[PDB]
Amino acid sequence: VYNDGYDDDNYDYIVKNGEKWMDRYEIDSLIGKGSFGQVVKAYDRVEQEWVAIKIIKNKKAFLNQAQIEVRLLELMNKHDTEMKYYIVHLKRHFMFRNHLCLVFEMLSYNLYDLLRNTNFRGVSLNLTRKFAQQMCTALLFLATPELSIIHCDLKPENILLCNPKRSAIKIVDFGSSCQLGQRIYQYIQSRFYRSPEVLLGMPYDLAIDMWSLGCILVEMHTGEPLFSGANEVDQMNKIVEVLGIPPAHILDQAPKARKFFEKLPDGTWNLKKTKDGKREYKPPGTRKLHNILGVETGGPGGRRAGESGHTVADYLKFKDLILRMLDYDPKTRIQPYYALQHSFFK
Ligand SMILES: O=c1oc2cc(O)ccc2c2oc3cc(O)ccc3c12
Repeated sequence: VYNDGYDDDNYDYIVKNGEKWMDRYEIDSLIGKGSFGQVVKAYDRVEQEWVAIKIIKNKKAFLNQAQIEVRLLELMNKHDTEMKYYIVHLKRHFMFRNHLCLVFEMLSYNLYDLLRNTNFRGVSLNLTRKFAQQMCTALLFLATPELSIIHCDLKPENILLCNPKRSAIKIVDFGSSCQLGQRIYQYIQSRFYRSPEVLLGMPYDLAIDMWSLGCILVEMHTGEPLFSGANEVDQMNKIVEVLGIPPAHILDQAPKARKFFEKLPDGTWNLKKTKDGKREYKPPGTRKLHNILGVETGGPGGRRAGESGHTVADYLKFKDLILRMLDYDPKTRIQPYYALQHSFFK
């Protein structure tokens, strides 16, 4: 017996379809489970609409992190009001039977489900452009000085379609987010979307979300993760395959530089060599983004020959924006305001 019979043995509320809360919410179904707790679909009888309710684990560490999430969401909707910056809206939060509950607007499926529905052929570059433009606008809103919110977990699963037919999207799940002045975790971002500065144990800021976005946008058009590392060493090596060795002025400040790279006696950094006799990674910078996108060969799978918005010129603009987003240097990596001025969006 936990929490008078309402919790399982892992601090999760035992969800029962049809249960009514506070004469208002009718719990309909489980829609997701995570380390923070659970997310259920529920009908809000008072407002006559569906909602998604995040039920935080009945346990202090998860309660405290979600209390930060609530504060960040409340800060955001104090600066948004009209919900025009593609951020999920917190409708309400409350305690119910020793669980912090976060009520969000109901949304459609996430960008990974969309990819799986294309059987990982990817979506068109035109739809990728629309998603990119809305995400850069969302990041510009996060970069508002009073906010300065780092999401820290941008990935296709955390971007939801508003309606299954429309192209409008929203960023969800600020459960790991922090303001720039209040960073507290070091092992952050899901691995495929993790920035070099996080991999390198360096201090991080809002530029790490732009790195995730660049990775996300390529995957949305190709159907496959750009950097699908199985662990931290593999992830950096897949990054290096495409982008080359990071600038020396970065690695010379990098607490974990020697987890991946070696300094040669003459100051120039190289990769740590793979173990005798196993196939090497492709040499640094030789897995060209140019060929991943299929810039000159009809895009991914050669499927886009003659398609509008997929000319070589369009692919070259997209490639350029991606490389600006995948800059190793978080000071020079393109910023939301300037990504919005990029010719990819013209
Ligand atoms: O915040 C979230 O975190 C999650 C974490 C998971 O592991 C799975 C699903 C969710 C999830 O689905 C939603 C649907 C909405 O309409 C709004 C918010 C969310 C939301």
